Amino acid sequence: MREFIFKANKTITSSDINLKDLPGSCGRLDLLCRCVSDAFFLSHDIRRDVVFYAVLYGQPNPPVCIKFVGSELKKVSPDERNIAIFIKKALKKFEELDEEQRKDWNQSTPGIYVRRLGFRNLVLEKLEEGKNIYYLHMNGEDVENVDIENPVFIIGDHIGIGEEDERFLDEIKAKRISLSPLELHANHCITIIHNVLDKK
Amino acid sequence: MREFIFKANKTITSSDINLKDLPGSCGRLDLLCRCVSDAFFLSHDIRRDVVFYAVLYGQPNPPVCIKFVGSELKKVSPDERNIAIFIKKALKKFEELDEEQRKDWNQSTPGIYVRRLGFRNLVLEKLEEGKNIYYLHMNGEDVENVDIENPVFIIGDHIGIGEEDERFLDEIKAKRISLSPLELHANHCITIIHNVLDKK
Ligand SMILES: CC(O)(O)CC(C)(O)O
Repeated sequence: MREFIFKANKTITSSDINLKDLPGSCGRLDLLCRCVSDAFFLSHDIRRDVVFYAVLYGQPNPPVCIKFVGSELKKVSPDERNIAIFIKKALKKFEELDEEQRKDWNQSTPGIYVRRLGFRNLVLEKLEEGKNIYYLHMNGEDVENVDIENPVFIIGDHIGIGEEDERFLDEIKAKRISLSPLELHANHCITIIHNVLDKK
Repeated sequence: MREFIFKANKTITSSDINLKDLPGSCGRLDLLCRCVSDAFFLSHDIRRDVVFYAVLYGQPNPPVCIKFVGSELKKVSPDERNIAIFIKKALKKFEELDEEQRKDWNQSTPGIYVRRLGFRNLVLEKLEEGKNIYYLHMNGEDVENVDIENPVFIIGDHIGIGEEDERFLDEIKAKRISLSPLELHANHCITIIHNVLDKK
């Protein structure tokens, strides 16, 4: 399995979404959509061995976690508007639940689940599953050279993970990896990771 | 410089663009937008050494070529909707011109130019300019072994370049290059080639 966690610092946590302004009023929802698209889609299918987690911290009701399960996804297409609509549906589902129910993974559409869950607790749940945590940044060994097994890849947004959560990953001894000499968009990082793994 | 030619077999060639259906009624315009996005944008800036050409073959007025000049682009953002609006403006400009004027590059917005030009003639112009033509194709030589210089990269759409234009590319001895054992989306290929070149 190939798994990803993307921390979306500013992305809207309400279904009151303006599809005509995914970058602005939705808090860079466009970037999240591109990350989902690049995590899953190939020319003639979907990567059935991928799970993608988005942790949304924007207003008005953070945190919200959305889990996308590649082997189960239905009716999702690679374009931003379609993905944004599925994220809107997941937030609408979240809005229909009480806080007790929000403790669970709550299915919205096939392969898409929504839950009250923040970044650090999600990472701990993945460690409990036996996953190895790898995170991007700068100084790390290139992913091509690292022995990768049962991976969860941490991907930051434009502003980034933040100082606070950065040391947490240090403390749990998640492996630093690099992909490029340049600072790339998050979605590009996903594509490069997939390519390295595909070639192995 | 890093240059790309994307052949968009189905993409609309009028300004009658439905932003709510980039994939369908616009003829996979969403893919073209993703290719433009991935060709240019970095976390903090734009790749100023990139030129991207789109050759659009959809109805009602094909072919239309749009040249995007990285070092000149203004007000373009990486999201599909914004890029689609810039493409719509370019096609509107094209609609305002007579056929004599369409022989030229016609500026629409900063860094975006429109012209009546087909795929083979554009590649011939690039050959005359002294460029080397590389055709990104799944069964080419592994990119890591290819000595890339002064490149123009040919990228097909979902359907692909097609037999007629592949015949042409082989005749002019375009170099076939593989990026992955899997058949990827066109935009992913752009990201992979940028990474190869960035690492060099
Ligand atoms: C389109 C065409 O005329 O079929 C091309 C050729 C070379 O003449 O076959």
